[PDB]
Amino acid sequence: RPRNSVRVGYRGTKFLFVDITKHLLHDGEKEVYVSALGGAINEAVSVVEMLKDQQMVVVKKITTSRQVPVDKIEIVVTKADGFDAKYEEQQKAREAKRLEKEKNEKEKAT
Amino acid sequence: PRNSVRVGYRGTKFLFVDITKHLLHDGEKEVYVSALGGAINEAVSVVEMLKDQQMVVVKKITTSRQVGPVDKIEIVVTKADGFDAKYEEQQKAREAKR
Amino acid sequence: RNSVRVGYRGTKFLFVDITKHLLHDGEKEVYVSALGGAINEAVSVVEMLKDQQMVVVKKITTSRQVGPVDKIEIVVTKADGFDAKYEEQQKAREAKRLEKEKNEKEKAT
Amino acid sequence: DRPRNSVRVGYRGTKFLFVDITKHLLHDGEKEVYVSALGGAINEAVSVVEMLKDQQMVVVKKITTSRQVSGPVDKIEIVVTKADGFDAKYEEQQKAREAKRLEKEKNEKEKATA
Repeated sequence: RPRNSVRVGYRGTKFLFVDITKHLLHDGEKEVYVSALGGAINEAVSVVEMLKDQQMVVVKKITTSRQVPVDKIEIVVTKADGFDAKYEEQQKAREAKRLEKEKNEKEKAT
Repeated sequence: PRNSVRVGYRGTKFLFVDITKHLLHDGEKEVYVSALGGAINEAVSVVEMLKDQQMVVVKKITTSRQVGPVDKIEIVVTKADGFDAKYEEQQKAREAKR
Repeated sequence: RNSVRVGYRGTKFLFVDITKHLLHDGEKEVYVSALGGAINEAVSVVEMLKDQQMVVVKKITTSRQVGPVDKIEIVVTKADGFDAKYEEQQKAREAKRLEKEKNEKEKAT
Repeated sequence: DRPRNSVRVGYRGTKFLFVDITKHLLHDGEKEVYVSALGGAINEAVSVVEMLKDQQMVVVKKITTSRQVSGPVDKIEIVVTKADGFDAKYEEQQKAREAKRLEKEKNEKEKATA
């Protein structure tokens, strides 16, 4: 299973696969292959629609297939315009809240 | 079990595969197979069944989202080569059995 | 015209009709069950039967089989006045089948 | 708009989060938790309860279905209570979550001072 292939399934959440896809595009991957089998095909669409709602990715290709019956979808997404700028502002905002929670937790303990 | 009703999608995929075949046979150059939310899976399997029967080829697949959000898939299928010959053979076998 | 929208409306009606026929055809209780993503439609099938005042829910259980597959099982029995309401639907379904048959022959023009 | 002991399973959260919320609410005094969902999320509410049943944490006290307006919207509601040995199995899960939190904090401060 390649690094740029995210398998959407029940051993995870839609929020986790969105985060993994964002991290893979930010961490060198030019394109991410978002795939799912059978009843999870809709959930793979929800993962990509969330990335599109956040204006982070653009869909490059969608294919359906049947593998060894089990049906399969595969959506290939690449970085959208302003991905780096919108990912780093979200990282800055997530660290600001992670430190403020730590600082107030330490202060509450003292 | 006579008193057990199993609710499922098997009779739904066969109906929509049949509907799609009839529209292609009745003049339509392309059929837009779409579904919302949890029905996206059945729409994909409906197209895979049509591809398995060598009836259609996928020309385009798009996804969209409307306002819980509602996700939508849209698969555009066209006639494959030898559709008429396989549609007439499927009709002959269904009329023979009826 | 060239757009096929795949959905569950009609499939819920088939199982609503099947459940009604099985209760009318001797069965005291019908077990309405479904797996995974069809659990929602199985619940809607029973809610449709409840609005028609045809069944009453006797028991609902959930279970898990080997990803894992979840299962619901709703046991419905006849409601009071089911026979009186089923006979009015059968009579009305026959009035329409004779009308469609007579219309088919009258369309010989 | 809902009571404290009512968990609404939906798209604003994961099944893992609703399982944890239900466990936390039962451990923090609540005698019963109402696990409910609407329409296409009804199956996901069933998976949340089945996960709690696999962990032998809850027992199902009641399941009801109903219909409300938005077309009509169908709803499931599962009432769960503590199973026997819930406290002993929840305390082992709490103990296991602190062990991993202290192992990560101790290791990440060790790595920062190498």
